[PDB]
Amino acid sequence: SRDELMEAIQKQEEINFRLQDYIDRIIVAIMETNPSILEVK
Amino acid sequence: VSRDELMEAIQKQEEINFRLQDYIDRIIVAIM
Amino acid sequence: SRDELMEAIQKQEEINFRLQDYIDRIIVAIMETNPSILEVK
Amino acid sequence: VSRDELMEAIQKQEEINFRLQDYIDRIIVAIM
Amino acid sequence: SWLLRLFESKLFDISMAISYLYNSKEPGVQAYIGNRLFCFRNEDVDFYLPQLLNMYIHMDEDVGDAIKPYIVHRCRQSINFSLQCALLLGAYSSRGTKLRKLILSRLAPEREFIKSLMAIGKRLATLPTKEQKTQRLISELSLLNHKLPARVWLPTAGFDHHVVRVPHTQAVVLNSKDKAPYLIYVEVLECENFDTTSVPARIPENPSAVALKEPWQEKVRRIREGSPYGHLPNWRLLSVIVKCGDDLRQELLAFQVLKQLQSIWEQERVPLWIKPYKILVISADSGMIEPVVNAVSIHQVKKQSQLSLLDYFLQEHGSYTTEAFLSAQRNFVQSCAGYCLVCYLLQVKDRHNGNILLDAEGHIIHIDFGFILSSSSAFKLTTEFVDVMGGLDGDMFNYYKMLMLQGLIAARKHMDKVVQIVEIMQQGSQLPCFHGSSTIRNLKERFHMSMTEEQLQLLVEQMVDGSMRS
Amino acid sequence: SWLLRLFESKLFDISMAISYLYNSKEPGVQAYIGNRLFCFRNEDVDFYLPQLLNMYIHMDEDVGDAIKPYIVHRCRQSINFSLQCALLLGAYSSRGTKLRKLILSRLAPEREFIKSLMAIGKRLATLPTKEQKTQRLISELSLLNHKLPARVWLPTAGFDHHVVRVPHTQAVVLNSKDKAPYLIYVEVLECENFDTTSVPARIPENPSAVALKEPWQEKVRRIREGSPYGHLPNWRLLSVIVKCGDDLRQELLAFQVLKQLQSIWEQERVPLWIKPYKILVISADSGMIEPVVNAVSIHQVKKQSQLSLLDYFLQEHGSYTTEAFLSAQRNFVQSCAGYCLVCYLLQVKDRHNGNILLDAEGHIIHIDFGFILSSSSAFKLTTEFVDVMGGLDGDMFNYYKMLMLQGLIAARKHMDKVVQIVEIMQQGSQLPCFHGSSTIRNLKERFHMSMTEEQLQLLVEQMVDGSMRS
Amino acid sequence: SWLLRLFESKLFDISMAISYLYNSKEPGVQAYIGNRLFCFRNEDVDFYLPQLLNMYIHMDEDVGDAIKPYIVHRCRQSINFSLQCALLLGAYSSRGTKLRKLILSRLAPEREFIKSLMAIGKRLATLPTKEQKTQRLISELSLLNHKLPARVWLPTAGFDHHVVRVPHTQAVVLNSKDKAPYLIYVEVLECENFDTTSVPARIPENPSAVALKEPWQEKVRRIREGSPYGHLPNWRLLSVIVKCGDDLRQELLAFQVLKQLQSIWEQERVPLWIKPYKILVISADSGMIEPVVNAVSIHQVKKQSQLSLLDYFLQEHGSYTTEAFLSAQRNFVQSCAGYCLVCYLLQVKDRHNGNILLDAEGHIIHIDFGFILSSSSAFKLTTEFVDVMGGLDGDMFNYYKMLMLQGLIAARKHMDKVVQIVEIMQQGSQLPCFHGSSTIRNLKERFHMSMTEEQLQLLVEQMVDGSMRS
Amino acid sequence: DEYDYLFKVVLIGDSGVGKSNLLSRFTRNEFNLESKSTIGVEFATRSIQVDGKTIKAQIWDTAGLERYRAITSAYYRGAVGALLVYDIAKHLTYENVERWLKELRDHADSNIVIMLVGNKSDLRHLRAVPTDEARAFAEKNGLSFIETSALDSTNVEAAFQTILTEIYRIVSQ
Ligand SMILES: Nc1nc2c(ncn2[C@@H]2O[C@H](COP(=O)(O)OP(=O)(O)OP(O)(O)=S)[C@@H](O)[C@H]2O)c(=O)[nH]1
Ligand SMILES: CC(=O)/N=c1/[nH]c(C)c(-c2ccc(Cl)c(S(=O)(=O)NCCO)c2)s1
Ligand SMILES: CC(=O)/N=c1/[nH]c(C)c(-c2ccc(Cl)c(S(=O)(=O)NCCO)c2)s1
Ligand SMILES: CC(=O)/N=c1/[nH]c(C)c(-c2ccc(Cl)c(S(=O)(=O)NCCO)c2)s1
Repeated sequence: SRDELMEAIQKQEEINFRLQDYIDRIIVAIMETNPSILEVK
Repeated sequence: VSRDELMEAIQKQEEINFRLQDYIDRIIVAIM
Repeated sequence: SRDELMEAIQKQEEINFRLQDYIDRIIVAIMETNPSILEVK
Repeated sequence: VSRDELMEAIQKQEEINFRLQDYIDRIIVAIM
Repeated sequence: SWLLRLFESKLFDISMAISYLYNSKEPGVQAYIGNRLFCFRNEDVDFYLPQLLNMYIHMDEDVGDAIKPYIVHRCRQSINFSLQCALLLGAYSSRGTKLRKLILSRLAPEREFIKSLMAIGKRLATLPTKEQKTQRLISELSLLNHKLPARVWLPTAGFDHHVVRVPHTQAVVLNSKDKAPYLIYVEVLECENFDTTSVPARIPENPSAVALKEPWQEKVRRIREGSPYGHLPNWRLLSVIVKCGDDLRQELLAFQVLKQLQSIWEQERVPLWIKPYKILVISADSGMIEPVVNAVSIHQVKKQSQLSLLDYFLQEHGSYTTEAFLSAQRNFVQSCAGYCLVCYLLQVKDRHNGNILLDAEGHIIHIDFGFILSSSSAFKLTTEFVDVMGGLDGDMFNYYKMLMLQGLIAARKHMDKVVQIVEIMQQGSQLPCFHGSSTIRNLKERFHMSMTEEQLQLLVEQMVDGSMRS
Repeated sequence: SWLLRLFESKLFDISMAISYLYNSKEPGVQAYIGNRLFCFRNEDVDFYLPQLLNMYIHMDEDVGDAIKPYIVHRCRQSINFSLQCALLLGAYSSRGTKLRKLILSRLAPEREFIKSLMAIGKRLATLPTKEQKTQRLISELSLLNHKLPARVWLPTAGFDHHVVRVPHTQAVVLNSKDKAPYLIYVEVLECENFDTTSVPARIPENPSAVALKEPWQEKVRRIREGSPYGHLPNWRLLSVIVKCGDDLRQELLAFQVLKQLQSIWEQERVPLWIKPYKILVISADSGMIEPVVNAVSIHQVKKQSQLSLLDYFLQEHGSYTTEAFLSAQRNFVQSCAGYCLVCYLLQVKDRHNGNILLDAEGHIIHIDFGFILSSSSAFKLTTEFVDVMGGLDGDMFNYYKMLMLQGLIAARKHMDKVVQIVEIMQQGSQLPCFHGSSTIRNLKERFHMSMTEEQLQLLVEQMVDGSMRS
Repeated sequence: SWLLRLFESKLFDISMAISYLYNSKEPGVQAYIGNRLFCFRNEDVDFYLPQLLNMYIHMDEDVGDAIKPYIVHRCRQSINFSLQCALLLGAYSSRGTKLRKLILSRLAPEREFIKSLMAIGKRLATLPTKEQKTQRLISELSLLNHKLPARVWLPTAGFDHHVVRVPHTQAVVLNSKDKAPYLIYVEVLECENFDTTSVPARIPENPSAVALKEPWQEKVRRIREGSPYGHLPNWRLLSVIVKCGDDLRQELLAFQVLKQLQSIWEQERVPLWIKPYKILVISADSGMIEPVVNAVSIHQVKKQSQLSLLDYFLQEHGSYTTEAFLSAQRNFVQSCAGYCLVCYLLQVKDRHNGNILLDAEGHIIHIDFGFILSSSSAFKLTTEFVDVMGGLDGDMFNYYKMLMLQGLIAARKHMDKVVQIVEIMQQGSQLPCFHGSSTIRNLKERFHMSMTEEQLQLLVEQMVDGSMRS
Repeated sequence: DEYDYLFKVVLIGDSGVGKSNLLSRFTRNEFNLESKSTIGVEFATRSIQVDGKTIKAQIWDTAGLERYRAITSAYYRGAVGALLVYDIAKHLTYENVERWLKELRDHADSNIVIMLVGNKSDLRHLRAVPTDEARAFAEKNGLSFIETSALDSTNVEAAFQTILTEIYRIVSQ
């Protein structure tokens, strides 16, 4: 049913956007305490 | 495009399908 | 799985588009033989 | 829009999600 | 024809028009409403200009194209209207650009007047103290009188007018911050219609210069008496805060919500009290605010008085057996209940006594609407506030709760009008208050549309008891 | 850098370029290939112009914008190129419009020359017989010489040239139909480069007029000898069918496919024979075809001769012990195998002797490519054809099957190049041949990529035996 | 009836069956093929058991239910078959569970035999050195002879048989790692059919015990001569590596691919050489491998010899003018070309001399297929290898490139069969080799289906030159 | 071992101009057509010598996408240099360089070294910004200027080496 499909899709992107924000909030804390961690070797 | 616009595109396509099925059933009943 | 969901949706619209064409092919035959049938009363 | 454009929209959204999950797992492993 | 029946009925108001414009995907409806906009009163439509313009920018071309001709029509009959369109179009895009340039295709006096005001504010960043800033401001403002009077006005004014003079000595800067806002007073001559009149003639000028803490009407007297133009019956005094580096779009959104709730509470008959203060968005970076006069922050009221809030009430109005006091108490209680409801419904955060003003009659007024809705402390009822209300067993305190319930009951009945305002603004918005995916869903839940009154009573109690814990 | 390695290798050809342009969603790739188009030979890219332009029209702006600058570059250095672009852009849209007008921003002589040719054909609709039509055509064509020579040419020509003269008495109309096509012969003077030369000078003119069935070289003689310009070494004769009311886009697609299969069969070393005939699309309604000369329909070969096909072979080439015959038989067999494969692969329908031509050397040529692919009888091998091959136990017939297998084996190895052509054209196409949802899927299955040779042998047998049942 | 025509033709093989089973969404097709499985030879279907079972587990119930009855049918006529089913079903799920239990509903001797072998390996973790481990292994293995002979077998064996005896003194542990694998030799008596025969009788037993580096046939002699059962013609010797804590599913997938490429190269006539080594998956954690005998790692060949690779060739086969050497060189060249292709196509990583074996005849064999496909160094051609080939200007080296091209040309013609194997395994797989979204797409690109031979020649050169840079 | 200096440098510009590949080119000599959106910030490092001193550069690849522009500005803090990049073949990207410099006179040291970079010089035929117009604008706004191709590697080392050198003699006294 399309209403259920749409709801599944809306829910998946809500989660993704939340998760990106959760991550950026974690990353900013590292950036302001120990950025050495973030080195690309 | 946004998911709201995608959902709206799909809802519109279904509305047409359901209309078209009814249009057809109304033709078929007359033939019957 | 999203690939399976996408495949399910593509299959459902293929059927709908086929069915619409099946119907238009029936309708055209009526239109060219006995259009009186199609009167709006 | 055409089915080719719909498929292309969905494939692009998935590619981004999978990339983002990997980007995140690569950050998490470092923290670990 | 049942829908068209509705649209041709008296029911049809600007709100309903906008709702269907926003929700219907039928192009014939969109076009039909685009046409019927012309049929409404200008004043009523004016209030929703940001919505219309937001929709134009961020929605289907169909939707834009239905709205445009009306806007063009308004723009042709009022340059004030044109200005706000141009300002808003620019501010709400960072589609829009092509039309802005077409409206701006004259207005140079006003645009340059505003650019200069903006420019002034940006310079003050290099002066680290309030006093130094104020001195540069005062000097630099005096130079603008050199260009007055002209084809220039303050869009934040209740009426049509021409600006004649700036009493620069009276202007003041508000804080020591990097992009500090500054308050000014402006002299104007009222019109019946701006577009077809005057630009009055310069009067070259010649105590009124000294600035001190005094009431608004005593300050009008002093400035008027010193002014070349002060003798005229045509003459009036305005005021604006100029924010050169602060975004005001959240602030504008809040204004509309406050104004709607105000009308809702007037229409139902709940005597809650709040004060929407006018906003003018100038860019995504900059704008102006019409301040409330005869009002100062709770925090500084306690630092200059050295008193407790109640003791200040008693000093400034009289003993609690006097009229002046009982009336002020009532205004306190009615303004508190109002603002509580607003804080809860909008999830207003960053609440402290720097953000709450007290006026001459005892109304409070909340002000800094950064941090609302989805944006990442809440409204508080300190015992100092409860004391001014006469305490927990007070009649007036019981009545405070009574008002809260009544105003909530009222809100629920007109929920759509409120939600509409926010929901349309969210469209192509990148603003912190819409950071969530569930901003509108959370907002609707907060009306508790399923509840019976008894349930709401309990919610009010929970809310109040929550406001006291800290 | 592994992908960029590929793109910088010799492997990189126009095909691969187009493939990745079509498939990659990476804008950096699209742009990189957009830049590398400049690096290719004009001739090679020319062949794919319809694909590029189709993509431009119906695909992402990104994709269009990567292609454009190259096209602009080509358009600037050849007005022929410009013309085809303009014609195709218009034909493949009923985005495109803005660029067409920019290319057309001169070409008036050619555009009006073509408009007149088109206009002529449309008038013939009122004349119900072939003969009446031909008479009006002949008269009306003579009037066009009054405008020659000019800055005008036939895009269907192998070379650069100027058109000088139309031998109107030689032109003929092909059927009695409502929007009948008509064939004309045209005189030209060859160039080394068109863009920078001449427009040669008029020569006012003065048996050569009489028209009858004769070979091509005998007809060149007659027209040349009668012509003012015929003496020159610079002089050449061309021919085109003008279709005023028929869509040619399917026909164009078929051409490309034929041309590709031809190259595939040359590159592998299978001596199958086919004849792609040039197509010029002028509108969605109209276009031109370069006809094969010294060739006439099987059906009319049997109505004017009154003979059996073989008997005609024997009359026109000699006894089956002569060289001329054995060579013609071979051309028959090689052209049959070729066209069978094409008919099967493209699912060519509406196959009858009105649609199959026979040339002077014994090759057959199929022609009416309406009804292909998904569009809603098939290729047939009548015993009259099998007779010309020497019968079921003939060596040459066994060899026919041998060729079919070999040519299929070859096709499978280059499948991508074929599919690419069709798949890109399908994009924003409303053409009957793409009516299905599974046009491309069905096409791929028909290559039978899983099969071993022994399996293909069996498929060929089934195919042949199928072709004989009726 | 055109599809059903195909399915009823000789064309129809297990591959095609599985393809359509996997791709058609038509339930009538699925069922028709489910029925036609019965019609195939057991041997041919056996090879694809993992695919079928994977599909059963991870696909539509429709698909599972079409496959099941055939599987049940096989399971009833062979307990070996039942076993592999039970093992695979369990391994490919961490739907499956209900059927596994139904097949296991007898097999206890085998399951306990395997559980004990597994249990042994896990205990060795506490012994930090190879030598200590081997000593405990040898002792603990001796105890298992106390339960032989029984209804037990090694699924990795080419034939039906009963296990009779374990020459424990000959078993050895391979490394000092935490979950070390260990190699054992096993004695068996061949059957014509297992399901209906024997369990032969115990022979209680009584130099053959000493273990040293010697060829396989010299080791068969020693063990046979010491063995109670060694006199019988019925007697044969097997070997397996037991991996108690390592996943083998990637390893199983690789096996199938190798086996397919091998058949492809046999079918076309390219004498490349590779060695698929049998895999038995027991859990997602554990399994067994049939090792190649008379073969040792390149790395240790250089550490025990102290020689250069070539010098070792010359010592062990003779001077390069001898037969033995020229034959070994050829096997080297043919096994290298093979394995290069495999490494490229599968993107095999972690390539070093610990992962490359050298056999007694000069073939190399690559082994550790962790790190393949999408999983996150490549195949290398060191100058030491090039030396054994006789150098860059050598005939045999030119021929190495010739073979690479030929084997690639061959692969391209049978691409579907290879891709099918991988594509179906990817289904509900969480394996590191499928970490990407574009595993299959990348795989297809690596066949370069668009290329002409000349293009492939260049790709081979690039590949080779890439292999030498490091 | 030991450096004499540690210079913090940021890469900024519109999304898609090639920042991540300039960086991948410069730090490990690698490039790719397929591209992975830069999420927030990425970190990479390399050492050079100028005027006899070993200078370690710390490069912060910021991401042109606006989604992340609240948290990129956190990194503008105390960066000594900024490579402001645009795509030679996309005119719009040159147009937005004005908003990208205001972005530094709000969230970064007002005395920072800036080099303007026109990237994708390999795309000769699609050029939408002439070398002359850009270099004119460059010094009208007191910026150093160069054109690069991360793809073919033209000027990539040079670009860095210029701005690091330029920086190394602003710092003194
Ligand atoms: N031709 C060419 N292409 C380039 C060059 N630099 C980058 N590209 C291409 O541009 C595309 C985008 O580059 P990318 O590395 O994402 O830049 P970016 O600025 O980091 O983009 P983002 O991280 O803010 S999403 C890629 O396909 C890349 O291959 C160059 O110098 N020449
Ligand atoms: C005396 C006095 O404070 N008059 C005012 N009236 C109003 C509406 C004032 C106001 C309202 C909102 C805001 Cl946002 C500001 S403000 O200048 O920008 N203060 C920032 C943090 O306080 C000032 S200030
Ligand atoms: C003598 C002669 O027939 N020369 C021709 N050469 C070619 C390529 C011819 C041709 C090819 C295709 C088509 Cl589509 C046509 S046509 O004029 O349009 N015939 C329509 C049905 O036959 C004519 S006709
Ligand atoms: C003497 C000898 O090495 N015989 C072997 N034959 C085979 C196929 C061997 C093999 C093949 C694959 C693997 Cl994966 C192993 S292994 O025991 O598990 N080695 C792990 C890293 O080497 C061993 S080992």
